[PDB]
Amino acid sequence: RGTNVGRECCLEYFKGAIPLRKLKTWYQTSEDCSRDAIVFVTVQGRAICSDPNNKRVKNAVKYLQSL
Amino acid sequence: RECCLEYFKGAIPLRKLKTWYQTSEDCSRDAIVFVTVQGRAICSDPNNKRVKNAVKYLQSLERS
Repeated sequence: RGTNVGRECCLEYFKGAIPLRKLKTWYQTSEDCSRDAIVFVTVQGRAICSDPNNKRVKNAVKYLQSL
Repeated sequence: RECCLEYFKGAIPLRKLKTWYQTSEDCSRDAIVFVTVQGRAICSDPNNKRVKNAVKYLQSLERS
């Protein structure tokens, strides 16, 4: 509701190859967080903080959206 | 490398929930993170009974 209550922010980005087959969904974190971030959630329930400006991140979002 | 700034307070209707995950590294607060149908995340108290019930709903929805 525009507040920190219940807010998740990405302190730092995951570095490394996005495991494309393991991705289940994604969301974009609050615009009020310091970092702009896309969080991927894997099928096994891992979370991956990612930079929305990155080519490979944008490709992984497009993939998920295509399904 | 994600942080829950503070746990959510209040009810989240089950129909608004899409999925969940839990991280346990420092600053996570070991929070249960609910991803809503509207595409937001609500990080929540893992010891709260309502939070537990929502995760149980989501798990049961998956496996049927």
